[PDB]
Amino acid sequence: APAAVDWRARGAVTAVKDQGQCGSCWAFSAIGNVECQWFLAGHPLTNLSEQMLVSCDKTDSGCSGGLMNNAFEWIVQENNGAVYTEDSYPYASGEGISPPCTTSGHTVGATITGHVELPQDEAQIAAWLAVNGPVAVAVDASSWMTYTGGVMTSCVSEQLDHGVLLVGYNDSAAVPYWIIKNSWTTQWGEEGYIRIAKGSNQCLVKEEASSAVVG
Ligand SMILES: O=C(N[C@@H](Cc1ccccc1)C(=O)N[C@@H](CCc1ccccc1)C(=O)CO)OCc1cccnc1
Repeated sequence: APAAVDWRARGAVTAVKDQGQCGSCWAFSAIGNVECQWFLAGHPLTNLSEQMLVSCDKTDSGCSGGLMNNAFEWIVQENNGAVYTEDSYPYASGEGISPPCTTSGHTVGATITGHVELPQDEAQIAAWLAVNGPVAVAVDASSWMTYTGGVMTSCVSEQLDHGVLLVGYNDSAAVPYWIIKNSWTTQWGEEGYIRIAKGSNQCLVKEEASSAVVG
């Protein structure tokens, strides 16, 4: 694999978002992955709808949580592969409730054909990301309320509870690290991003890695 990758500098990553009071991290993780995969398939970088998932994917639980792999399966099985534009289905859950699903009045921004579940191995995840792009992952975020910048050490690694997006890595740094897009505004972390140490399963980062497939 390359020594380092950062998709943020290569036109593939949209702006950092704010999930607000809703437990919708799973939707921000899945949609951020689709946005990146859609661009890397040769389509324009398009802002896509988390609200579509939060309100309409009834195989997940709205502001009470969900699984990125359930979301990817719902898009293909129940929604004809479609992911709506943000502009046409804007985020409406910042107060902490999921409003009722709207089943018309939206425009398709992207489509997916399926998804892949990656091995529980940090080097194998990095190799896949270097070629195919950003990867949805779950982490234990319980220590992330102390993060201020730099490469975090000693992440509490007990129980997966938070969905986020791997956008790069650097194996050549003094301490090798992952680069992760969070959904807690740009005032948090490094303009909304966090770096964690790579190679010791920090925050359980290797355990539930997956990606949509755009054909
Ligand atoms: O809790 C979650 N998912 C987690 C993320 C996750 C993804 C993959 C592996 C492990 C963790 C999730 O969505 N977390 C939510 C919080 C969910 C929550 C809300 C109220 C009280 C307790 C917890 C987030 O916003 C993460 O920041 O899903 C429960 C679920 C499972 C299947 C169907 N519906 C819900």
